Amino acid sequence: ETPFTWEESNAYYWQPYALPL
Amino acid sequence: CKEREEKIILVSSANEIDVRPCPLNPNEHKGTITWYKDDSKTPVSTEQASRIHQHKEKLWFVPAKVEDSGHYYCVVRNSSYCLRIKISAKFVENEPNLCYNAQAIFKQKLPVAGDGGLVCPYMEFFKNENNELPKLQWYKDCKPLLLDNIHFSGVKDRLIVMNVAEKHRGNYTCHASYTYLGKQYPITRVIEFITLEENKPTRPVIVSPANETMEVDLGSQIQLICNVTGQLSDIAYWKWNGSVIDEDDPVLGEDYYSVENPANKRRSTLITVLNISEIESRFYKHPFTCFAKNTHGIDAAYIQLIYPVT
Repeated sequence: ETPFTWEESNAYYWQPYALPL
Repeated sequence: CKEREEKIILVSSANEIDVRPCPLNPNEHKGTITWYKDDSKTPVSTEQASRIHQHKEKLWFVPAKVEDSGHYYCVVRNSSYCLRIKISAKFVENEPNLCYNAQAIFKQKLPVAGDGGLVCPYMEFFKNENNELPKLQWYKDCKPLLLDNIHFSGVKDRLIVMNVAEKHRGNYTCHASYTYLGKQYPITRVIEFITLEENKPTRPVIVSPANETMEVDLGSQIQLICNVTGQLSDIAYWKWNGSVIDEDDPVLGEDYYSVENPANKRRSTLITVLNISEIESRFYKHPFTCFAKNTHGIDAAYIQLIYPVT
C-alpha cells in the first residue's frame, strides 16, 4: 500500500467552498 | 531574508487536532525550520504542552480553536540562506444543523481507479500513531457507514464504494481520533463525491505553481518550474501580461520537458521551465502563469514576483 502524503493532498485536492481571511 | 507567500488558504474544522508542515521545495529543504504567528516575534513554543506548539518541524494546533485563524510564518535558516514562508490558515465551526462547514470540504482534481476511491486527505502526519494510520470511521451526509465490505469497504486511508444500484452523491466524512498526552481529539475530513468518471473527464492538474508570491531583486535572474500531472499529450506553457512567451524573446526562454510514468500512463508529469536571464521592473507588475490544456478542460496556476520590501 502507498498511502497519501501531505504534498499529495495539496496537489490533488482543493476547497471550492472555502472563503478568504 | 526573502519572503514567499502561499496565497491559497487551507480551511479546516476547529476544535480538532491539526498540523501544518512547511510547504518546502528541493534545493531549500535544509537544516533548521522555525514557526511564528502573524508578524515576526518569538517563535511558536516548542514546549510540548501548550495548545499551539511546534514539533518535528511542523506546527501543531492541539485543540485548534477559531481564534487561531490567520497567517503563520515558516523559516529555513541553513547558514548561508534563510527563507520565510507566509501560509494563511482558517479554522471553522460547523454550520447550524450539519456535521460540517462548507468551507472545509475538499474535492478531488484527479480521480483514482474504481467506482469509489475516496482518500481521507491530509492524514500523513497522523500516520504517526505508531507507524500505522489509525482506523478510519466513515460517514455520508452525516450518517454513519457500515464497512461490511458489500456496500462500502475500509482500507487504510481509503474508502471503496461498491457498485450498488444507488446514488452515491454525497458529502463524505472520514473520522479518526488521535491520542496525544493521555487524551484524544478528533480529526475529520469531508470529500464531495460525484458522477464524472468512466470515460475521461480528467483535465490536467498543475501541481507546481501554487498561486504564490516570490520576492526577488531586479539584478538577479531565476527559473520558474511549471509541473503538471497528466497524459503525455497534454500541454504545459507559461504566459505573462496575457501573452505566451515569445519564441524569440531576449530575456525569457521556455523549455518543454516530459517525464513518462511507467506505472500509469494517464498520470505522468510535464515540466516547462521559464528561464529568466534577468528580472525587470516590468515583471513586478503582473504575475507569471502556467497553463495546461487537454480539450477536457484547462488548468491554470501562478507565481507573482514582487520587489523586495523597505
